Amino acid sequence: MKILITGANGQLGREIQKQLKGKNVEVIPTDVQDLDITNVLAVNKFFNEKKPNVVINCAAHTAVDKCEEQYDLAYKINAIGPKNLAAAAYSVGAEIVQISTDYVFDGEAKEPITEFDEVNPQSAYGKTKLEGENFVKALNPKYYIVRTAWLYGDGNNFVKTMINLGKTHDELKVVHDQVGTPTSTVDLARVVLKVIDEKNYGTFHCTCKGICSWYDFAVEIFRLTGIDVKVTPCTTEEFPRPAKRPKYSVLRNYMLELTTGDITREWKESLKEYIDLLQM
Amino acid sequence: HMKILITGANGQLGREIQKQLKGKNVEVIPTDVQDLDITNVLAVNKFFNEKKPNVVINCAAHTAVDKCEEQYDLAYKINAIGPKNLAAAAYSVGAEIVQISTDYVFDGEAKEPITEFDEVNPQSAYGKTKLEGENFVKALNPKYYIVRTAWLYGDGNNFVKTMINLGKTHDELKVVHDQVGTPTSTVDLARVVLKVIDEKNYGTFHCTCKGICSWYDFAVEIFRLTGIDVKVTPCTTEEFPRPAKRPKYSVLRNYMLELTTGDITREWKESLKEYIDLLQM
Amino acid sequence: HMKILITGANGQLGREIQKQLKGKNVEVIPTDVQDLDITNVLAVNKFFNEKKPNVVINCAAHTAVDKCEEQYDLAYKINAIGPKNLAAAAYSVGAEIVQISTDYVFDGEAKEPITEFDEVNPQSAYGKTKLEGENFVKALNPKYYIVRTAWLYGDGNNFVKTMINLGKTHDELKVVHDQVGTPTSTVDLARVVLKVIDEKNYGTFHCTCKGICSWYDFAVEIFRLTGIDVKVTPCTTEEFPRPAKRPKYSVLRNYMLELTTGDITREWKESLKEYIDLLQM
Ligand SMILES: NC(=O)C1=CN([C@@H]2O[C@H](COP(=O)(O)OP(=O)(O)OC[C@H]3O[C@@H](n4cnc5c(N)ncnc54)[C@H](O)[C@@H]3O)[C@@H](O)[C@H]2O)C=CC1
Ligand SMILES: NC(=O)C1=CN([C@@H]2O[C@H](COP(=O)(O)OP(=O)(O)OC[C@H]3O[C@@H](n4cnc5c(N)ncnc54)[C@H](O)[C@@H]3O)[C@@H](O)[C@H]2O)C=CC1
Ligand SMILES: NC(=O)C1=CN([C@@H]2O[C@H](COP(=O)(O)OP(=O)(O)OC[C@H]3O[C@@H](n4cnc5c(N)ncnc54)[C@H](O)[C@@H]3O)[C@@H](O)[C@H]2O)C=CC1
Repeated sequence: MKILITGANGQLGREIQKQLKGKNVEVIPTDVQDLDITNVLAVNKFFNEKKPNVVINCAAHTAVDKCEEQYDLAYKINAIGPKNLAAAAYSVGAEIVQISTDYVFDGEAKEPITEFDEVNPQSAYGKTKLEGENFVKALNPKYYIVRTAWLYGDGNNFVKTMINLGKTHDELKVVHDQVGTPTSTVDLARVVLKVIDEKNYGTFHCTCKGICSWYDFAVEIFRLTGIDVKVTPCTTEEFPRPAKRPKYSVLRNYMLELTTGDITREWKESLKEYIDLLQM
Repeated sequence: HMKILITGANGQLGREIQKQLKGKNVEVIPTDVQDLDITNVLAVNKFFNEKKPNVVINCAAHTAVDKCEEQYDLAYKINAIGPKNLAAAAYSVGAEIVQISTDYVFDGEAKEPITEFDEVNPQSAYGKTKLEGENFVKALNPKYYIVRTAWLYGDGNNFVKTMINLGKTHDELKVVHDQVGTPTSTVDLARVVLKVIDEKNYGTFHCTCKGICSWYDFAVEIFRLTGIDVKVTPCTTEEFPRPAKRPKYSVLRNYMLELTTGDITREWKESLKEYIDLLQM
Repeated sequence: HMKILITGANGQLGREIQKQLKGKNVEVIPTDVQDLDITNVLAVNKFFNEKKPNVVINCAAHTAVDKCEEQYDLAYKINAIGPKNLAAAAYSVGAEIVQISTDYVFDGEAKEPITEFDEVNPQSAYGKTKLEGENFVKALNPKYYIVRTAWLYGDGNNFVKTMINLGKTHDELKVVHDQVGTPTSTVDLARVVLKVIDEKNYGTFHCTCKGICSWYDFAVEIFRLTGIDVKVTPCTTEEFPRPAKRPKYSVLRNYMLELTTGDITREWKESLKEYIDLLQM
């Protein structure tokens, strides 16, 4: 089995490579310098020559505020990229996994969101990622769309940010009026490889179990590291940004629950495992 | 030569399809839950990979409408995940899929016969879960047929048998007159399913019998045809409330059939008479 | 060699595609209704199974916009069922499908150039039936190209020829100035169609010429180019009412071209001048 990973140097790309080490698979990791997924001719040629069995697309323009000003570039990476990969995959009979986002929803939900709830993106990042999902489904029947959120792993992320700020500050203000679930790439990668394995095609939410605010997330980070910093809960209005962020983006892993099982862990368990890895 | 898997094959429609395929040049593989549980992805994949059917017709459903409201997870598993599993597994072996669906995808606020190009707006768990099943089938397999039906009777429990049993044990009955649709025989539905497969006339089709009436009118005609002496009284929906919202108006126009190879269904009274005659053998 | 079936091949675009494919290394099979009626499923299936094209380009449509309002069944057959039939028949033989569509899928209430990611909301029979055609094509064949165009002129009847004739027989004309879009030559549309096929750049594309004007501005430029002495007066839509709702604002941005392999269309006045020059040979 030949697996192409795009955006392979990112957080999730790295964790998938790691979980696939020693398995009976040939992994082809690419990032932008090896394969620019926005270029249709390049993508078609690559797939026709390499003939992967699966493509996992971890490439994205994830700077959320920058997407508002770089709408064209967001569409190219977040939407056209997936379109190109899905079709090129189809031409060689390959499956596609497309990683997506909780920003497809408007944030006005009051309870955990399922895969059957209606999308309504209020941001360029959300809109462009959604159009990426729509292309993937339209162009390749052998699709998996895996939506995630608040993702941390081998790369820049909120955990590393908090740690670095916390070491240089005596107090921090962190939003308490935005809720979701911190997710480790370890859990997301396990799920990605699980549905591939089962051929459990479709759209899946995949965040860790539980719920909290960014404030709660920060407090647990500092509890776990021992860093002495006073965190103060604040509101979204106090520190405004170019992109609209959802008040409530808790995803229910419903499709996993209804099929072969929600194997993700409680968010604090995954986070402890990650902090341990870092302090090593 | 042609190999046809039927899921939910012991149900009303499943039985009628088996019957209409007897003696045809096809290998039929009837399954119900104890042979193939369609909610189980691994079991479904393995079954398709080994049997390699050319067509799957999915007649399995969680049709207890009121019970779906209290069993939402189970309704999703049977009414949506099942179809998903069958559509993908079919796609993996190059098979076509027929997915039977429902008028409950609509909100019941229509004022004239509803076409396949009208907008869906399910107000029930049953309708919502059946709709998501349609969505999956189309997303996962380009060789699809979605056939929506309603008020279905045949070889199984149904309104006709219920009315007959009540009517024999009661001097009068109240039946809703403010809900309208069209009584449909599995005979007509099954002829249509097999017709579109035969033509490779892919897409979404409405398939109810011709004409229009209320459940009250349906009951009155049942008792006229059986000779059962029972006074039926028309009533309203508010008088006898249920857990699931039921459409006021769920008349489906068989527009895609009309626009393509012909609406071969019969007027509802004709199909019903043929059914009652079969019963009183 | 590559085999390209063209349906509606005698129409404006069908003729231009044939012309741009002359001398290329492709076998072109032009058909119009008398050779292949696309609304007939059995005929369409048989044709594809025998000819096995690699690509179908569908240029056939019921484009009489006002007449669609009174011929809704026929519009559905040609504008939706035809594409459905072609998309599925193509799929069965591994063929790609290009489906030509319309700015009438939008409601006309936009205030800036409309992209392929904007929401559809047809207010006419023509628009609604063409939209359903799009939906079928994408559902039934993953190797699809939907190319939306507007205000199209070429080798057939069109606004350019109409204006020229009226202008020769009239001293003044009233032309609507409150409906805006962009005049589009089949030369540019055909180049785009053949470009995306060549690239395997699947998806939905807008393809009108660059720029923006009203029908009034279009007329004024036509008469400037031909030298015809006629006074054109700008008017409103309310002054001269028609059965079909027309969009106030139907400027399509060719955004998918811009974001992918390039918007090769020309400025509308350049395309139009080339066309008028061809006409006055
Ligand atoms: N980061 C988060 O909190 C969330 C992430 N996601 C999604 O999860 C997935 C993984 O995110 P991370 O691993 O954190 O992303 P990351 O930002 O750590 O890495 C993304 C990779 O994509 C690459 N890329 C950019 N343009 C490319 C192109 N033209 N061709 C090929 N590669 C290109 C980047 O160079 C980078 O290596 C993405 O699809 C993202 O949208 C969704 C919701 C939240
Ligand atoms: N009966 C009616 O008035 C209406 C029926 N329909 C649709 O018509 C279709 C056929 O209806 P009927 O033949 O009357 O249904 P039925 O209730 O007579 O039979 C359905 C079958 O589903 C089977 N089933 C349940 N779970 C299963 C599983 N996990 N795996 C395999 N089989 C399973 C049952 O065992 C049963 O044999 C269904 O899709 C239903 O949604 C739609 C609207 C109304
Ligand atoms: N005319 C315009 O301003 C615009 C055109 N379009 C679209 O552009 C495309 C091309 O339009 P034109 O080239 O102007 O069309 P045209 O009207 O010049 O030619 C259309 C063709 O449809 C054929 N046709 C009708 N029924 C058929 C059937 N059953 N089977 C096979 N062929 C059949 C006709 O005989 C004719 O050759 C169409 O898809 C149309 O909807 C969209 C927006 C605007």
